[PDB]
Amino acid sequence: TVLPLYSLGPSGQLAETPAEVFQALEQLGHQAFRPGQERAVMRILSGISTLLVLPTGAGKSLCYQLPALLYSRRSPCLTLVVSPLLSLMDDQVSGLPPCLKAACIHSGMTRKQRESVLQKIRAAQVHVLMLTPEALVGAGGLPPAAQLPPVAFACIDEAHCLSQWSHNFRPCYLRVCKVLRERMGVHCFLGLTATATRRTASDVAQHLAVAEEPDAPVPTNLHLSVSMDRDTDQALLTLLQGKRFQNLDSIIIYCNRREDTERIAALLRTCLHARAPKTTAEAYHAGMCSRERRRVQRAFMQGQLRVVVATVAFGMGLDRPDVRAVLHLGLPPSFESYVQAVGRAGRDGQPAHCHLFLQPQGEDLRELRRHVHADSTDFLAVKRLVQRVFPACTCTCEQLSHQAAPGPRRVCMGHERALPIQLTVQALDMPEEAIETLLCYLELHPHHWLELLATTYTHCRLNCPGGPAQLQALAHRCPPLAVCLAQQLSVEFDMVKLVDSMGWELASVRRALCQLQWDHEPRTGVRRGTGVLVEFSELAFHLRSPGDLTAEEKDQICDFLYGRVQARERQALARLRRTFQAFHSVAFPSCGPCLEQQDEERSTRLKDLLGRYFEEE
Ligand SMILES: [Zn+2]
Repeated sequence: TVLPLYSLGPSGQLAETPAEVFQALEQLGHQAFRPGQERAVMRILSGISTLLVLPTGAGKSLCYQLPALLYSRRSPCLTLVVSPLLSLMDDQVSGLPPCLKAACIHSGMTRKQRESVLQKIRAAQVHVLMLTPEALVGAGGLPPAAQLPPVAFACIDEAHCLSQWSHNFRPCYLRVCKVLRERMGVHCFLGLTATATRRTASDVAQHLAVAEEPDAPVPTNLHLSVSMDRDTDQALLTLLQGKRFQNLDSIIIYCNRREDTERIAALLRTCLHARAPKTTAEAYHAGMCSRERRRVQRAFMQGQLRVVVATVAFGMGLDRPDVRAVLHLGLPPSFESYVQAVGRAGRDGQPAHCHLFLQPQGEDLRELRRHVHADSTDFLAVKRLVQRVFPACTCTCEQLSHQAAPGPRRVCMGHERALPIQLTVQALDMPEEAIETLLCYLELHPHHWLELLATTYTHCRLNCPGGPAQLQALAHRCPPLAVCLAQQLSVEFDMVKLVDSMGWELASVRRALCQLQWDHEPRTGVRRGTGVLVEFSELAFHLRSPGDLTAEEKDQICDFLYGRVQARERQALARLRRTFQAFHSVAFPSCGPCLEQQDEERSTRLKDLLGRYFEEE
C-alpha cells in the first residue's frame, strides 16, 4: 500500500505547491503549468481523485508523468495509465526517467510479453505501466496485487467512456474501475478527457468519486466553413488551390474509410506535383504497419510532409503546434469528435482554417444512421440472453448427477456459470461488446443480482497417451477428475459446472487439473511426467446469478435491458440529427464563396452553437 506523498494542511485545504513539483515540471520538459494542471497534480500527490477536462490534447501526458515521477522517487511503486489500443499501438515512449512499459492486446508475445514486463516490474525497471482496458479485464489480465509493487494511483485516459451520455461509451471502462478498486488497491484516480459536455463530465466525476467543480470554447483564431459540393474530390482540389488554403503547409484531412485516405493522398500527390522540396500528402490509417505510421507522423512533426490524410478513428495521437488547417470529408458523427479534430489546428494563436464537406445527397448521414440501427440489439436476443444467464436451478425443484433423489428444498445461494463468448455470439447474433454491455447493465442495477466475476477459459481437455486406463489411474491426485470419471457411464468438460457442483473455486479446480502432468514414482518420490496434455479453451464470461427467478421476474429483466437498448439508440439518433442540423444551418452549396475568406458571421455562428452545446447540463 502506497501512502499519499503530500498531506493536507489544517481544515483540509490543499498544501501549497512545493518547490519539488516545479523542479520535476522543468525536468520533464514543460516550462509552465497549463491552466488547471497545478491544482490537479497537487490533488493526486495528496491521494485525492480528480477529473481534469482539457480543451486540447496538449498537456494530458504531464498530468500523470509528474506525480508518477515524484511517487517513484520516494518509494518503489507503480502507476497505471489506462488508454485505448490506438494510443499504445505504435510503441510510444515518453520521458526516460519514468521507465514506462506497455502491455496490450497487440503485444503478440502472450505471457512472454506480459511476464517480461512483469519480470521488468520485479526488477524495479518499470514505474509507469500503460494498459489498454481490454488487457486489464481480459483473459490474461494482471497478476495479483500482492506480486506487484504498490500502486500510487491510476490514470484513466479518455475518461468520458465511463458515461452513458458521452459519444463513445464503452462498458469495459466500468469493469476497469471495478477491478482497479477490488482486485488492486487503487482508490485514487486521475480522469483525463479532452471532449465532454457538462452533463458527461459531471457523470464521470460520480464514477471516480470526485467533487464536482467547473473545468472548452473553440478558439477565436479558428475560422470554420461548411459546403455541400457536387463532387467532393474535385472540390477538395479547388479549395486547396484557393487563396485561403494555397499557402498553408500543415493540413489534416479526415476521411470515413481508410481505403479513402490512400485514394485522397495519392490524388493530392499527383495533382499537386511540382521552398521547393517536401512531400505533398501521405495516408495514415490503422491498416498500415507500425513503422510506416511512425515515419508519416515524424515527417508531419518536422514540417517535411504538408498533408496527412487520416481516418477519424486513428486520428492524430500526435500533438503539433502551428497546424494550419483541418478538413472533414463527410459529416462528423458528433460534436465531440469534431471539436477534438479541429482543436488540433491553431495551437499557436495564428489563424487556422477548417472546412467540412457535407455529402450533397445526404448519404453520409444515412450511413451513420444505418450503423446505429445495426448496432441495436433485437429484443429476441435480449430474451435469449436472459434465459442463458438465469437458468433454473434444482434448489427449489435425478437432475443433479450426485443426487439419487431430489432432497429437501433450499434457498438458492447463487450459482457460478460460464457463458461461452464465441458460442453465444454465433447463437444470438450479437457482438461480444453488446453481451458485455447488457451484463454490465445488470450488475449496476441494485434489485437485479448479477456478478461478472471475470473473463477466462472455462473448458478443459485432457488427452492421454495411455488412453482410458492411464486417465483413471490419476483420479487419486485430482478430485475434480474423480467426479468426472464417475459421471461418464481424450476427455473434455466444463470446469465451472464442476465449481458449482462440488463447491470449489475456479482457480483450485484449474490447479488440480494441470497437476495431472506429474506422477509420483512408487519408489521414493521423484516426481515424473505423466505425459497427459492439459489445454484450456472456450473463453467465457464467469457469472454468478440466482437460479430461482420466476418467469415473471425474467420478463421484467428483459423490459429493463431492452429499455436501455432503445434509450441508447434514441440518444445516438438524437445526437446525429442535432449534429447535422448545426453544420447544415451554416452550409454553402459549394466552397466557392469561402475560397478567399471565410464568412465571419457564419463561422462565429457555428462556434457559438458548439459552445452552447458543451456549456449545457
Ligand atoms: Zn440454486
